[PDB]
Amino acid sequence: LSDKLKEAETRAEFAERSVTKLEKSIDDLEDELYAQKLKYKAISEELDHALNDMTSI
Amino acid sequence: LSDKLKEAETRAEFAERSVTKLEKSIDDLEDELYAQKLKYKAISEELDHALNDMTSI
Amino acid sequence: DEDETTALVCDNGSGLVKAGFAGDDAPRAVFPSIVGRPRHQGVMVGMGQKDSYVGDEAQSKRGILTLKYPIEHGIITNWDDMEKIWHHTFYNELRVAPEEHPTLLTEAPLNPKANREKMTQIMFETFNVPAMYVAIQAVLSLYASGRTTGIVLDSGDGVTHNVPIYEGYALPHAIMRLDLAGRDLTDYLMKILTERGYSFVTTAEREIVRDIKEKLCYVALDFENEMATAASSSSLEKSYELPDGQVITIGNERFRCPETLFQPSFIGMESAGIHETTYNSIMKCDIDIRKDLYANNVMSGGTTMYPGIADRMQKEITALAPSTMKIKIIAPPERKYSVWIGGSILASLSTFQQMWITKQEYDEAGPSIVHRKCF
Amino acid sequence: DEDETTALVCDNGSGLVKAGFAGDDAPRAVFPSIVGRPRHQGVMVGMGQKDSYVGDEAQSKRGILTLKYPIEHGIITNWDDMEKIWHHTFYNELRVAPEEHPTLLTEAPLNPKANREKMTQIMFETFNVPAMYVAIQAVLSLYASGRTTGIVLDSGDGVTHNVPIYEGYALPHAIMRLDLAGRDLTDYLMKILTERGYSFVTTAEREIVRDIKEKLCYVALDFENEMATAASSSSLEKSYELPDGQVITIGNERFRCPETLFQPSFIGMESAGIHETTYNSIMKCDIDIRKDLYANNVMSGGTTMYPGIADRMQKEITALAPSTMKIKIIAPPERKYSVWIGGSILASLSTFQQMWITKQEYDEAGPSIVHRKCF
Amino acid sequence: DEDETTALVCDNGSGLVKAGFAGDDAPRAVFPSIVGRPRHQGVMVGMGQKDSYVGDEAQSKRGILTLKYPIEHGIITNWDDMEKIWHHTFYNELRVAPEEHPTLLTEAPLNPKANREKMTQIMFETFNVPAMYVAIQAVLSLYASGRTTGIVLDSGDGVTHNVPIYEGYALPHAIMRLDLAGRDLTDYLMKILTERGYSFVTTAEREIVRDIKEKLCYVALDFENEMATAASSSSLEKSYELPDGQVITIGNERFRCPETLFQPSFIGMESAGIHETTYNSIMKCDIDIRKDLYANNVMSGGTTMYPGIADRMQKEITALAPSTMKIKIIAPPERKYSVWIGGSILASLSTFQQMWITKQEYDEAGPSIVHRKCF
Repeated sequence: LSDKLKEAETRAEFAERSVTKLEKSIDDLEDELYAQKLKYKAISEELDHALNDMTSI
Repeated sequence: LSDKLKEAETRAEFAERSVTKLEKSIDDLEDELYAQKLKYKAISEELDHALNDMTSI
Repeated sequence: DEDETTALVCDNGSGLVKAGFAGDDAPRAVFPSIVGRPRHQGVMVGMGQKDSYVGDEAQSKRGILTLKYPIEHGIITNWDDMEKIWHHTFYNELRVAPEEHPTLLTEAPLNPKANREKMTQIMFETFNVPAMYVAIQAVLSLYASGRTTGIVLDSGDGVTHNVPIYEGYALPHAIMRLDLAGRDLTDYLMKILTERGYSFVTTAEREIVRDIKEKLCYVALDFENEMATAASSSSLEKSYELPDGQVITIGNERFRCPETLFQPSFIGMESAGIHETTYNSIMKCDIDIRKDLYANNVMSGGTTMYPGIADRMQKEITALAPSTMKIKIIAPPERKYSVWIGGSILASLSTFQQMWITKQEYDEAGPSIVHRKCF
Repeated sequence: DEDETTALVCDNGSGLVKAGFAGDDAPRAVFPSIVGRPRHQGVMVGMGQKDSYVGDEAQSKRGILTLKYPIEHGIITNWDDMEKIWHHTFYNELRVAPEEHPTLLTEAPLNPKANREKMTQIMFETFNVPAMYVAIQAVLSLYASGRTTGIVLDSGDGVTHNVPIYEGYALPHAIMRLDLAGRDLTDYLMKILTERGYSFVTTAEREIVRDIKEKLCYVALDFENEMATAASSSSLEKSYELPDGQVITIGNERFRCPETLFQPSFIGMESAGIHETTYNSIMKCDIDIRKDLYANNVMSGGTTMYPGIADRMQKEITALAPSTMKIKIIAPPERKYSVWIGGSILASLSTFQQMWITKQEYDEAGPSIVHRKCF
Repeated sequence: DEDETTALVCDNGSGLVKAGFAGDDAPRAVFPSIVGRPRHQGVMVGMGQKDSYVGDEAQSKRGILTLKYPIEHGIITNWDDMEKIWHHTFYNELRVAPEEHPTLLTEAPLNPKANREKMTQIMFETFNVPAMYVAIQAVLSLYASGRTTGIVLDSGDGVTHNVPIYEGYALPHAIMRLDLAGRDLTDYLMKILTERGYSFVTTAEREIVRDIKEKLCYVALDFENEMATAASSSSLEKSYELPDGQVITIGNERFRCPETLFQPSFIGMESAGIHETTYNSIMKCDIDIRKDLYANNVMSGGTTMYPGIADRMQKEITALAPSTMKIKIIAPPERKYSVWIGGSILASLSTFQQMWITKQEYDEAGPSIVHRKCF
């Protein structure tokens, strides 16, 4: 049990670290998805707004 | 140790669910990012394409 | 899956394979004329793995394949790989079987006769097609564009043909068949991208360059001016993203490649360019023909889709041509795929249903019959 | 226990030997690759006492034995000791006589040929196995991991080969063999523990350090940051209890041992590490292969147990790897046991039953036959 | 120490550098293109010890140095290291200051623009050369051989360029750049010597294998028959003495290595070999050119010294070539030193004095000038 605990603790710590890595990667995806949407629909949708004007004339 | 193990194992398995939840969310955010990237790409390219075709007139 | 015995129509070139059924206005599917083969020794067991891959399969698994094109600048030599391309085209895409449909294939007017004979032989002997008809690409190019009179400028992957047709008649003495094509542009671009520090020599690299060309290239109306600025500033550069994440930034190579069409000397070819061949094919025709051909220079095939190409050729032809007379290039959006459309038009004409080689006449005479029955 | 004449599967390294019956998901017996011998004069009589001890016997009575292993940096150097290990493993623990079962043995593709010949000869001549096959360790690692495509970084006890496979095919020109493995990591640790005041040079002592390494060490996601803290604070020391009741505490040495995987210069090797070879094997693969291998870099064998290694490796490869592309390392539970598991998967395939060298072909040709029959 | 202001000739490749004074018949300073650096921690003090070693210094003290090559596959990747090679070559061995000696450097025809301009820049800004020229190796090879026409196979350590010249004119459309060279043949040998039980990966080991290749390897005229006996008997084995007194005995690896020239798949290359590329360099030239290039197939640079290669190539091209036609290989004992000899011939030619870029034109235009002035 001491080893099972160290192992479970390694697993708990692993999961805390894995969660930490994923806390970081979820935030990176939360920020990257955010940034990509924020820049991508905001720019390309803006480019389609610009289409409204670009294709006028 | 049995109690500490139950907590380390419970915390590990739980945290492992946080690992799979963050991981899953990361994959879903990446599928969304991809879809966002794809739409961005498709729009910028559809416009750039159409614009190249329509640069003239 | 068709409810009528409509002719199948397919353009099996050195680049792409275009296919659909007669009566439509577009090929239903288009893919590369490729049969791929593993260039590596297998080590895992129970992996399936084909001896050869076709079309999109060949490109999808290309990481370990060498990719070959059975058609060489307009002629079929590797008929066995083409049998696989046709089988894939018909059964895995159109979901038709030639056995139940007459089939139309096409070639340039000065294409070696071996091409028409081999295409006829395979469709009758391995696919059991009830009938065959090898069409002229120039005929199909003008049908799709809407002309009985004009110059066919079919500048695609294989060969540029340059043929004048007047009132539906060939004027064959004025054909300027030229060994300058989209296929040479891919290899030339690999060499000038090597000059920039990005060497390309393998099949995967060639497919990457073909993609760079198709997405980044243009010719421009004024080459020297476009060259002077592209060679002097980043403002005319465009990046390309490679399959492995590498990024290549391309400057004047973006147009110097395509410019080979007007300056063939870039690839060591003894030629004055596509605008001069167009010009001379008209100048060799009678003066009561020339007035209609100069006003109807008609684009078909790839490379005709490059920005500045219709304006570039019209400018050069106009400069070489006499005044008063009008010079014009017809360059419809149905580009690169217009010969397929012409095939649909021919295949579906009522006046064309007597032009078919049937699978009776074929076996009595053999495949050489195409040389007498089609044109 | 087995109720069928299934193939036997046995992975043999410089560390441990894993064995069991094909069709399972685990070896049923695991023994150290060790044959022990007494180094003392006996005084009492009627004490039993063996001339040699094998596997668990070698470790259980090790207090007065010198312990040696038969495999060095991937090859068998002592066939007699391998015969003892297999005899014990098969007949005493698995309770199986290979005479009635085909046997599957393993090696990476660059392993010197003598190793494959010895594996084949021992099983055919001392065990009378009816059939043999030698499989690629990378092949088996990919089967265990659920892959046909990926790079197998077999960071075991002896040698690391880092072998890339695409669609089940070898890409042998890209195998970047590395002279760094778990046995060298143990030696590093023995020297650094000597600096701390604990000399470990004799067999019992060498076994202790190996055990310390396996239970106390981790890679460290950030070496320098982990060291800045570990070198400054005792709170990062882990206490290991030595067999005699004494203890040793290990601080930054806890990670400096596995750091050799990222710093081979620590043991005098002219290499940057396992992440450098991971990168070079993929770098030399075809440009249209790379994307699938980068998304599927595979850990296999031992040393992958480091709870620091999973993030350490993906960070190190991602840092060298191309943008746009998804970069990922697979670190499956089938670790430290992936070759055996893959062996079971291969050995039990119906598509593999035609891959066996029979004990007919073997005697007609001799053991060199494995060189023509396996891969 | 020279008595005339004669340009230096410096054939600086990915392997070795052959340097000397124009007007002579041989290089005077021959060094490997190596810059070496210590990879160990010093213990003694007052031992001298350089930060870096070059040329022969790099090899003489190599026991503890990691050795790097500043030039890879035909180009300079590390110009600072080339300045170190050049300073030593010029001032210590040739004992000349470039300030009064213009210096001719060499390149392949499709070599990236960046390399030709960087070489120009270093000689003008670091060495203050009064003038510069960068020559085509094919030009130099033809001068040395007494020809204005032929295919130059410059098959050295970096790239095989396969470049045709006719009547002194380049025929660039027919250059077949090939990613197979002497450096790959060395790597292949390291991998198959690993198969024999002698792994070679470190700097000392890499230098040994290159030396083994140069001394023991050959192609002969028939691979399969040579392999049938080499793989069956010790009668075709040759021993090589390793630096520490130990030896390695090599069998069919002796020919399997250079056979990669005829079988590039041995290193994972998508190529039919050097004879296919030689053939295409001839075949892709006009029909009235082909006859003169067939009769003037020119061996140049490294690997041309494998026994049986001049005749092996004549046989392999003859096998692809039309009958009746005479295929001839030019392969004088001045093989591989022919680029240096041509450099001497061209640099000192009165008809070529106006071809030197002076350090006037250089500063007005910058280093890109080499691209417009040399050819």
